[PDB]
Amino acid sequence: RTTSQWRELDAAHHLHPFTDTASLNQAGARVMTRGEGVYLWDSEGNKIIDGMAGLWCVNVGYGRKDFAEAARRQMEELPFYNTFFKTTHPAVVELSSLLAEVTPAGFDRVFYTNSGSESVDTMIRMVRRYWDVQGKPEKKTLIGRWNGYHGSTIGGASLGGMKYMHEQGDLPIPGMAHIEQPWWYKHGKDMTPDEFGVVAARWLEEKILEIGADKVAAFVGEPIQGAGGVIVPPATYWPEIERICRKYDVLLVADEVICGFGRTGEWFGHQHFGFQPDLFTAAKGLSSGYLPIGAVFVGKRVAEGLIAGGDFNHGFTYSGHPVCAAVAHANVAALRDEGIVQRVKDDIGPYMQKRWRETFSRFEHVDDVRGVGMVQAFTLVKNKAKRELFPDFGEIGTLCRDIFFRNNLIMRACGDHIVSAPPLVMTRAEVDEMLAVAERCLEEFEQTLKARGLA
Amino acid sequence: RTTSQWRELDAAHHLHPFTDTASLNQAGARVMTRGEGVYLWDSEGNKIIDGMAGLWCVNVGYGRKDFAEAARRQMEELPFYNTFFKTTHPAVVELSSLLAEVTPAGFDRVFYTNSGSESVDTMIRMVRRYWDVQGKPEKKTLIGRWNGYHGSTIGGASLGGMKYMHEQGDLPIPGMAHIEQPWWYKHGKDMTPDEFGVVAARWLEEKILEIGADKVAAFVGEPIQGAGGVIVPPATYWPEIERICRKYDVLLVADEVICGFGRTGEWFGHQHFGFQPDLFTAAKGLSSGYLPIGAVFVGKRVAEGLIAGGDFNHGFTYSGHPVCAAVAHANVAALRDEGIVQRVKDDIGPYMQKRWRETFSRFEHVDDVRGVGMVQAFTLVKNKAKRELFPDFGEIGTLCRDIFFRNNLIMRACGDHIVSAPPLVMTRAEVDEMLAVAERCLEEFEQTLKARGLA
Ligand SMILES: Cc1ncc(COP(=O)(O)O)c(/C=C/C(=O)C(=O)O)c1O
Ligand SMILES: Cc1ncc(COP(=O)(O)O)c(/C=C/C(=O)C(=O)O)c1O
Ligand code: NA
Ligand code: NA
Ligand code: NA
Ligand code: NA
Ligand code: NA
Ligand code: NA
Ligand code: NA
Ligand code: NA
Ligand code: NA
Ligand code: NA
Ligand code: NA
Ligand code: NA
Ligand code: NA
Ligand code: NA
Ligand code: NA
Ligand code: NA
Ligand code: NA
Ligand code: NA
Ligand code: NA
Ligand code: NA
Ligand code: NA
Ligand code: NA
Ligand code: NA
Ligand code: NA
Ligand code: NA
Ligand code: NA
Ligand code: NA
Ligand code: NA
Ligand code: NA
Ligand code: NA
Ligand code: NA
Ligand code: NA
Ligand code: NA
Ligand code: NA
Ligand code: NA
Ligand code: NA
Ligand code: NA
Ligand code: NA
Ligand code: NA
Repeated sequence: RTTSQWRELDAAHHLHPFTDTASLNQAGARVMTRGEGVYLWDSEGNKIIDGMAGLWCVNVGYGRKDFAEAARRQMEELPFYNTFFKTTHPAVVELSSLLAEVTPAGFDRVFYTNSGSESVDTMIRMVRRYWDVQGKPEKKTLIGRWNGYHGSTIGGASLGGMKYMHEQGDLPIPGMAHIEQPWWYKHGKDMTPDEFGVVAARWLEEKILEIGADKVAAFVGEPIQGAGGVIVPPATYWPEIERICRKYDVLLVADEVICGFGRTGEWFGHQHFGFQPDLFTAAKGLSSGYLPIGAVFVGKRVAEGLIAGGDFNHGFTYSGHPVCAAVAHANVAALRDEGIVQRVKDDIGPYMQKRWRETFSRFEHVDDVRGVGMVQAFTLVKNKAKRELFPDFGEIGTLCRDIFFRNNLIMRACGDHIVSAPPLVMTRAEVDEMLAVAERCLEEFEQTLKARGLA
Repeated sequence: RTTSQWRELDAAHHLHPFTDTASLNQAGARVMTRGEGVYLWDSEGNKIIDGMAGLWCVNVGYGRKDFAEAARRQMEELPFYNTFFKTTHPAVVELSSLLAEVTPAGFDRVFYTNSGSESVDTMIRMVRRYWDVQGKPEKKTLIGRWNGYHGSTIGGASLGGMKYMHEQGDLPIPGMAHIEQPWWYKHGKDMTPDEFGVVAARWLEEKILEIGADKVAAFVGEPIQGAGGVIVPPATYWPEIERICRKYDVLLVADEVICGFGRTGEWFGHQHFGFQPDLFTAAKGLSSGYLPIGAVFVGKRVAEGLIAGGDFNHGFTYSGHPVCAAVAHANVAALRDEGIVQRVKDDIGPYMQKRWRETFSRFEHVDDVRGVGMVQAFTLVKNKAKRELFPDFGEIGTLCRDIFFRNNLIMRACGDHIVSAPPLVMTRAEVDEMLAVAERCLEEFEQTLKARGLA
């Protein structure tokens, strides 16, 4: 099939996630055909640096023939059996055992899903069920954040803080609340980041006291806000959030769907920020996106509460899917046994973070250069000295993203935030190759800015 | 690993869907290891007739080496790329094109998910977005049915009518309503099924007038209620439901997650019952459960409304997953090209339905023997002449299910309904083998009933 033919069929038959379908069907979809390591090829033969690892998820990179063999072997033996009929199967038991080896102490039990969105919905029902079992049926509100992202289920979209999502489906659903995000560049006023971290965390205490602690089930947050634009909270933030949750007997939930499976150099983002959640949600890196699988990692407190409650009337046909479980097992064993996570912490993470800051700090219209391990970002700004953002936040980001894409580099615009999360296996040479393209793209971005009198 | 070892690890580490974890961890999980055609083997070497095709989904049966090859080939070439970044990939374009060939007229466009539950959430947001685009932001309530099942997302569980699910998570969410199910055995009084069908459909008109048509977005139903116990509505029901929806400007949605991909002998259950939905939800048979994938099939009217609305701020990381798409393609091509769906309509379906009625009609405590194509059921009853059900509806079904399972036959109890949905490829010999075991099991069931003084 030609590029033209694939585009014709895509436009005629396919509705995409988070897309202006009318626009895409006219402009034509870019057809990605092949992946190897950190690179993609499109139908026009372009070699592309995937600085987003598929969608924050292809943590071991493309081309794992060993994962394809594990999928083939399991699909030939038992492609599917359900976990509903007082039944199990070896692939799901083996994965559950391996996950207990790599997760923090106290995380013995896992509930399986297909997606991060299903994991968040599962976590919401688990949190509410937990408090019902404790004899507190009033304790049902989950608190999230504006510009937080917790997936695209009605439940996940509700707990997320994307107004563009809320306005499609009449969200949020009841028993959801939101506090402002710990975005120092915009909300920091004359505070230091560390001062601001305590203030941004105390917005949770304010919201708890407004609602009433007796009605608040949980606080949920991404250790680093992903889709919101790699919002890295100050070092003082998570310890204050945790103090507040424990003071008011509110459960603390990490959304690890991006930060999980080595993205920060720790196995999990909550380990990097030094907080101890009761539950955490996972997908993406769990299987390096090779097959759909998500999980809720359930701490001892909530697991004992759920087990005390008899039936949990929840789950998905494909929960624990043997083939997805077999591939996730291969993926997690690789992340440990090949030293991929340890390499992010001790080697490629510090290299990426140093080189990221070296590359982007000098630009007139770049600020808040940031990152941890193998997640990094910056913001395109009208004026650094004034911390002044561009109007129509997102228009300038789209301009920059389109320049990257034209130059066969994938980095994502989140409003006017530019973000990167490449495969964890990226080499030092590949980091420098990626930053060389990004640097030339920013030089062109700045030229165009001044040319249009936008600078 | 031994049976004992698998059970120890499962109990220590795995939380199952729709399970009493405390009970399962004591009793021990049955470990399914291998599948071939209509049979499973457990860790103790028992050969099992899978009369439920995994979970209503393994439509082409176990052992498709060609599906494992398609998965391996795609996973080696491009295991994952996202459909979010104005991007596509061959596997998703090819599947989208093939689906348009096999789906009813007007269904050109498909939105992908991982699960039936995600497909239902997608459909809810699509229906609400549609009415917003039409300038009717009041038009947001979806009506389902008591004992309807639409998955295990917060959205799907809300639209579903399982009270045991509603009581876990504070459901239903707003803009959800429910009417009684068209269950003639319980609600039929001295009406004929056809008389009852019109009355049960008019419950929808009554509910619409109670709420106000201006507030009602859609009516959603499974053509045949699956998890509710294969509730087969009268022939008069769906045409009346459709008349009522069109009269009041309400969208009509088929949940095809079980009935889809040949289960009734039609490609889709709505075709068998003769109604024209605006959207339908799918999973299970879409890939014969070989990998997780679901879809919303969007009719011309709702697709034009969504496309008119610019951005649809919805979707999942693994929407359109290349490897799942490659396997679904192989599955759908097999269902068509190997004549599997046609064979249900013209050959094995009528054989199953005749043999099912021949086998179960004679039993003193069996009634409402029913089915079409390769979905069939009956109800365990205290007294046929009185249409008297057993008290604690579900206790007697569990007794019967446990006898089946002990005799290496998988049939599911839905309350006191016994249901079957085996692989569509089941032979006449395999139908007779399955019914011979079920028959001997019902003889034992009746003995035990009387022994316990429950009869
Ligand atoms: C923190 C967090 N929590 C949950 C989800 C939902 O997982 P999926 O339902 O498997 O998509 C995501 C995913 C975000 C994107 O889809 C994206 O990358 O734009 C996430 O980052
Ligand atoms: C009509 C209908 N609509 C939606 C779903 C949800 O799909 P998944 O999210 O893929 O589980 C189901 C599934 C039912 C079962 O899980 C079961 O068979 O017990 C369904 O039958
Ligand atoms: Na290569
Ligand atoms: Na630890
Ligand atoms: Na710990
Ligand atoms: Na509303
Ligand atoms: Na400041
Ligand atoms: Na997103
Ligand atoms: Na640390
Ligand atoms: Na650290
Ligand atoms: Na390696
Ligand atoms: Na170290
Ligand atoms: Na540089
Ligand atoms: Na603005
Ligand atoms: Na045994
Ligand atoms: Na290859
Ligand atoms: Na076609
Ligand atoms: Na059709
Ligand atoms: Na047709
Ligand atoms: Na149509
Ligand atoms: Na019910
Ligand atoms: Na409302
Ligand atoms: Na509402
Ligand atoms: Na009833
Ligand atoms: Na009578
Ligand atoms: Na009414
Ligand atoms: Na169910
Ligand atoms: Na009439
Ligand atoms: Na009208
Ligand atoms: Na082919
Ligand atoms: Na074909
Ligand atoms: Na074939
Ligand atoms: Na054909
Ligand atoms: Na065949
Ligand atoms: Na026929
Ligand atoms: Na009677
Ligand atoms: Na029992
Ligand atoms: Na029993
Ligand atoms: Na056979
Ligand atoms: Na037998
Ligand atoms: Na009798």
